[PDB]
Amino acid sequence: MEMGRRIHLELRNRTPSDVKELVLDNSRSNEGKLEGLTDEFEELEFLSTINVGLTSIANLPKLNKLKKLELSDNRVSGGLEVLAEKCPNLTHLNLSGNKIKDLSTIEPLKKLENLKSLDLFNCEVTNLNDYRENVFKLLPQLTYLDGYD
Repeated sequence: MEMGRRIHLELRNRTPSDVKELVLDNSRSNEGKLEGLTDEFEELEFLSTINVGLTSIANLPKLNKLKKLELSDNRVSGGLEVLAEKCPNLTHLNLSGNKIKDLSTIEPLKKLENLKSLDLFNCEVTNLNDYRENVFKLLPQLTYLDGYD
């Protein structure tokens, strides 16, 4: 089923500004981009869009209260600078299973000042000699990476 309709189903007639949690796993993104998420979700704290065929997060809306973002099992490969811009208060980010290939692409996350916890399981960057040391060098504000420390 389609992400927009999924959003409508999940909401069950609550107005978007009342919602603190949204799970869209296994719905279909509009050809790889988020559909139907808008900046009216001003109270949204946890957003899950696992396995929705995402290619890009370029069209994330302003979500000032967003704390935990689940993007597991998609094909996102860049444009992570949007995160610091659109959801600055993020503390938990899951990018597992995505096409995150190197340090250069996760660098824009140093602007996420409150990032506490990051997952990159099964990502290609995970193959790096001293992968854990490099990521902690890069993002000195992080405490947890792939569940550990």
